[PDB]
Amino acid sequence: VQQLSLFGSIGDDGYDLLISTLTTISGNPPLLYNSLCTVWKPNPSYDVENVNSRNQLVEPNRIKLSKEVPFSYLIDETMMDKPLNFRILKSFTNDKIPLNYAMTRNILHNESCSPWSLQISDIPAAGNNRSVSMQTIAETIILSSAGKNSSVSSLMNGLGYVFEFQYLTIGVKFFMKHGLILELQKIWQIEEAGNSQITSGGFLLKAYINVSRGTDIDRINYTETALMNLKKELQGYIELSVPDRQSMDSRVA
Amino acid sequence: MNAPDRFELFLLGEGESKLKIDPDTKAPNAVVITFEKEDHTLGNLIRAELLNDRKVLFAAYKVEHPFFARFKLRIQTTEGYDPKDALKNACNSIINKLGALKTNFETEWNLQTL
Amino acid sequence: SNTLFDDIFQVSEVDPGRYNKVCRIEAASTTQDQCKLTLDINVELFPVAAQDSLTVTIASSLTRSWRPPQAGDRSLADDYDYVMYGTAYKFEEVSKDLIAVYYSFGGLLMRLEGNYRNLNNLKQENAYLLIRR
Amino acid sequence: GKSAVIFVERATPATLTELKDALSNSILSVRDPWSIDFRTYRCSIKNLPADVSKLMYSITFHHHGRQTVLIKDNSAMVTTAAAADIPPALVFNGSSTGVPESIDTILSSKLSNIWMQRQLIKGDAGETLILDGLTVRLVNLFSSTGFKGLLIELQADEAGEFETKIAGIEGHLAEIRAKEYKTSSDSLGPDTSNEICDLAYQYVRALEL
Amino acid sequence: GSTYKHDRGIANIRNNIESQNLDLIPHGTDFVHSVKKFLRVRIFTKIESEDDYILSGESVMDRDSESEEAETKDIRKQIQLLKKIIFEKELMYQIKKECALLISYGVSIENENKVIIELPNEKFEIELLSLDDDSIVNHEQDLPKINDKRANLMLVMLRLLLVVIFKKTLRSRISSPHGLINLNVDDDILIIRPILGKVRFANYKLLLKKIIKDYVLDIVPGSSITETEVEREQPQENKNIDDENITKLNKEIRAFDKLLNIPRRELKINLPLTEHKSPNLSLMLESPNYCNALIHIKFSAGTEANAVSFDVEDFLHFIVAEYIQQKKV
Amino acid sequence: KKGIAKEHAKWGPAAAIEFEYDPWNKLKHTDYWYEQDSAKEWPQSKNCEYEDPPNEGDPFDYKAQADTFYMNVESVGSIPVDQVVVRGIDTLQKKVASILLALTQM
Amino acid sequence: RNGPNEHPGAKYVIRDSGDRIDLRYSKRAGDIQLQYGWKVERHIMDNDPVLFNRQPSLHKMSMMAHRVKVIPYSTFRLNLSVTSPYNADFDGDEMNLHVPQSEETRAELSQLCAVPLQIVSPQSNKPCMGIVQDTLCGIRKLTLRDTFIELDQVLNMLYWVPDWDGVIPTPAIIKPKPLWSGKQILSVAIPNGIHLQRFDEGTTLLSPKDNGMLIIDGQIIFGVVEKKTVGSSNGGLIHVVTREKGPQVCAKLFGNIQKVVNFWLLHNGFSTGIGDTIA
Ligand SMILES: [Mg+2]
Repeated sequence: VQQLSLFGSIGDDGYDLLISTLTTISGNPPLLYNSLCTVWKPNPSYDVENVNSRNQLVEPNRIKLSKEVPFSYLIDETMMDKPLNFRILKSFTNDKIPLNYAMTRNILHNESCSPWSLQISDIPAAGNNRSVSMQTIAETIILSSAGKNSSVSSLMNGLGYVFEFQYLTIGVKFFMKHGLILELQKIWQIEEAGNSQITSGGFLLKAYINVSRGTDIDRINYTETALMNLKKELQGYIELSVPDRQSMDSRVA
Repeated sequence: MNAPDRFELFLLGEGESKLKIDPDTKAPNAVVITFEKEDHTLGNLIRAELLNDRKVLFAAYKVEHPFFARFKLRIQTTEGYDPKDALKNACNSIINKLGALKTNFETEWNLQTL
Repeated sequence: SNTLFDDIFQVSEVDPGRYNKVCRIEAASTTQDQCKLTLDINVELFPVAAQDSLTVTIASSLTRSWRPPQAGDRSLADDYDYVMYGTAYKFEEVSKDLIAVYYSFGGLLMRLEGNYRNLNNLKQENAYLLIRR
Repeated sequence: GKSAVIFVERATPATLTELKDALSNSILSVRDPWSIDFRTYRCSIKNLPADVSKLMYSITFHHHGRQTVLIKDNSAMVTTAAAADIPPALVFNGSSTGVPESIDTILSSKLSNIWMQRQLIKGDAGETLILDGLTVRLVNLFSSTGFKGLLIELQADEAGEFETKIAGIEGHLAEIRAKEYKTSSDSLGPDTSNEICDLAYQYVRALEL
Repeated sequence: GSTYKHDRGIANIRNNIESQNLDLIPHGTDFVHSVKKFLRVRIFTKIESEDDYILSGESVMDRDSESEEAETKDIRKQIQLLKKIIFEKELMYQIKKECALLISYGVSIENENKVIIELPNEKFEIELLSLDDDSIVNHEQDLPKINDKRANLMLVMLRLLLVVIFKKTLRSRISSPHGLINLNVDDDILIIRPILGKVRFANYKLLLKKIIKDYVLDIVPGSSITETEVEREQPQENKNIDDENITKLNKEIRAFDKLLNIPRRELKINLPLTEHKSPNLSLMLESPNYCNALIHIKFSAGTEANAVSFDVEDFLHFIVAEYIQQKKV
Repeated sequence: KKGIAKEHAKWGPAAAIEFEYDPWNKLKHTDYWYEQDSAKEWPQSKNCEYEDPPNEGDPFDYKAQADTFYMNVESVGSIPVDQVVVRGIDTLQKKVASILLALTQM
Repeated sequence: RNGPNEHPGAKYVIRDSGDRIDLRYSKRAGDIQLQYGWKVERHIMDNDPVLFNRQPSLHKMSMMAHRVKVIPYSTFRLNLSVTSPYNADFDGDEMNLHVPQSEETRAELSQLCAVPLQIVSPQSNKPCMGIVQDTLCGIRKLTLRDTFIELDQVLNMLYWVPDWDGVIPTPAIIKPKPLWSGKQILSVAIPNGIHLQRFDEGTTLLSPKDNGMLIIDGQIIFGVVEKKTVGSSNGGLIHVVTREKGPQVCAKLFGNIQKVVNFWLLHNGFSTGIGDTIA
């Protein structure tokens, strides 16, 4: 899959406004969502060349397991209660939900496992000046597991990977025109020695479109336009820009 | 150096069927079977047997170039008769003829004391 | 669809000048004095010696591709011993009411000299040559 | 749901039909064709000694969904390449792009450094024979090296006496002169919360020699 | 939210009389409208005790008043006019229901008018010409009638039923990428409006009545036999805690479900049984779009088991006759 | 390793294979090059004894076809002489079967 | 993706930026994503126009444009009838190949100096390529009155012609035994509309010695085909064909005449011995 995207940010200050605005531009409400991502690297004990049985220069990369956490495993207070995601995010700022996230990695709270989104991405498309961030993603869905060691952690080890780092993200997304999505988000590093919000101070803004093609230059070029239109329409309110490629490279590093 | 591997003569290529049956445009009820990793050994044998079939109107084979082990066989039959069936029968007749040939040689050999 | 010429000739000479399997035959009609014939024949297939009486027929039929057997059940338009198929290539006006027609049966040449068959012979690819006795 | 897999090692293209008819009486209906891709990944890891294992098997079924089971050292992982088969919630909150591909595609193209595809057996235009309390599938297995053998898949609703159903079919095999064949219902040990995975899995037992 | 498609909106400007004129970008301006068509309805029954084929109607009437206020200089009165505008947009929805008729064999005459009507007791229910719906000009007297009371129930249903459509449209939209645009493929989505109400009334009911006379063909044994929402209970549950993918999504799904009873309205089906070394049988009436299937079952439970199940009304009569023989008698 | 002569002539189990038919040129399959007499000039085959001489006072048999082949199969050692013939018959049979089977899969 | 080692592959990628990507070493030789306007320096492939030349080069015909045909083995293979213009033989001769780099340059080759265009030359206002050696030798042999072909071989000889109508010509002899003549089955290579007449010493309309030539509607009536007919002759079958049908049609005829003739002679055989010097 091809993910064309634009990024930016707002302090928690700007959120309230941005929201009211984004709802009008898109005509849909923001919808509350979250997801945990667990990153894995090749087992540093094993060691392998960078070539195939089909002499191909192939680089080691990280794997990313992603999925939803039902909010019941995430939220601090019922008193706050409510359905509203933005006023709720202030509640979440600076610091962690229950987490300790290890628990879920190996079941608990005699067990099989969930579905995951197993992904691996390449550095965004080399480009002298790109109007948009264009990134390739290889994905498969894991449906459930079976066998002796059926915990997701066992599975990853069986395949020769090792857990590297992880993070939770909670936000609202806007469903929009021609597959355009806008996520207003917050990210939290999850370690065993406690959790900290990566996005502390505000929200990561991501406007994107996943395209099935890649090899339909036309739909690719259409997609560029879509993103451009957005950045443009909001220009003078918020700049959507292309992130540094180097900063989106999940390789060995 | 520019020499192809010797097994290329008999060992089928990656995704390459023994037979490729294409229909002849220029003539009604006519077809063209391309035989990969095959030579005269089989071509001339089949062609000659199809000639024995009365319901077969046209039959010929050609090895378009010697660097490649493949041959095109063109079969034309009377209306109603299928050329694939014609080829099927000639193939069968050949086997049955060879079967008797073996049986007859075996019997005759066993009679010899040398 | 029908016959174009019929007569019985008598061979005067047979010639295989260097040719091992073919012969130029010289004949004249037993009926009409005006009528003569020159013809190349596959003598390895149907042998011919001089003074042989031979029925020589033309006919425009009995187009598209050629079929080999089934001729067992099919009507073999040959009540004759040797048959050829060729093309008419020249119409020589050899004086008076006299005409001469040239036929090539794939290289095997033929020259028929006479008069009457004005209302018969034509410049056609279609022309069979039938011979009996 | 119970299951068993039978592989006729010594066979030809025709062996299928022989058994097809030896059962021509014991039929109810015949449903639409099925398919199966069976891959062998040799691991690329030398750092791990001969003391622990290697090799992973990858079984793609065309059982309505483009689903693939991976098996290494008696542990089985279930994936899908079909966009429709994605858990809805994964798609909504952005975990999934909704663009899966085959786990094998990923293996051979992205992790090809760790895993090399050693063998690729396919079973095309399989036949689905339906009895009472026993669905029987049949297909001819082809490698990139020619015919490999004949394959029988036995799936049954009836947890009741599957033992007899298996024995009966092995009988029909003696009749058609089917000698030197290999059979598996697993080895008493694995546990099923999703039985299909295990059944699909056994294939490996039948195709390891 | 959700898409009729053609000519849908509103446009608004102020006159020198300090009143607001409501433009429509077509539906041509007339301060709080010019001429308005409400949707309207009307149900006829032709009985005569089966006498002279005399038909009368009765129509559930929606008239807030003919007198109009929407005062100049008052957008509050204009807010009321905006609500009127909403009703006018709603009638456009009944035009979609008109189209959704086109999929049925019950009245659409000349391509110039379509009349809603159904066979039994010959009756007719509601109307609005392929030209339009409810256009205002009549004398006003009050008398009611039994048909009239029922008819007001129709309108709200038919109206309601396409709020459903107006809703399951938005389900898909909110839920998945592409959007919903272009309306009712297979006239599966379309058909719901006015299609399933017609079906519902007519079919399951008349057929159930007819099945009951056939069950009077099994009226012979002392017997007993009972009907439930049991088929209805087994599928299509109402207002369930389960939800769907999401919290936001779950809510709307739930909203669909309870209203969904009405839209789903196939016949429930029924059964009958005996004890004393005990036998048992059972039948389900299925409407598939006003066409009626009756699929039955039957087991005679005893020391050694015997059973049969079968899934046309001619054969059903016959099956009942065969059942009398294999029953007690 | 197991192999065939197509890959390398080392896997050739047969030495020269002698092959002749029609020792009297009855079929007219060759036009004998000569100086005075083709009969005197060209040596008579061994197999002439196993066929009837044509007898000059007879017309050319065009209908005549080629059947009856005088052959000699020489083995190198790998396989016994008989099995060069048998396995040869069998290989060609298997080779034809593959075509029948190919059509079957198609 | 195929790369520098596989046969239909490529060596370099030239970006707009000007810098050359070496597919042999670039770490990005796999994940190389092309952009309109870039240049892919790809291998020479079947049907590319190329300049072929045999030195000295005292002729415009010593440098002609040919269609590529990638083949195995280390030699440049050429059609035998194109031997004469180059003045080549296969006693150890080497030849030069030049590859155009522009769409313009390619057009120049294909449109001005391609082999079929060069058939009739202005040097002597006649064909500079004709039928040679095996095909010339076999062509006489095939076209004698004596020469008759049985059905079996006729079918192979016919199928061998790549543009054959699918029409089995009526045998010159229909019973006893259907038989075709050389003249007949060679005429299948001769295209329709082709008219030729030649009288050699003693030619009559009855051509007793099978003298001269008579081809009517691209069908031989009489005479034996040889150097005067099918060679690089002024009155030639080739001269008429190029002029009447086109250079592309005539070029096809060369291949056709040879595919039939060579096939026939492969099965007829031809030798030469001391006995041939003996008187
Ligand atoms: Mg030289």
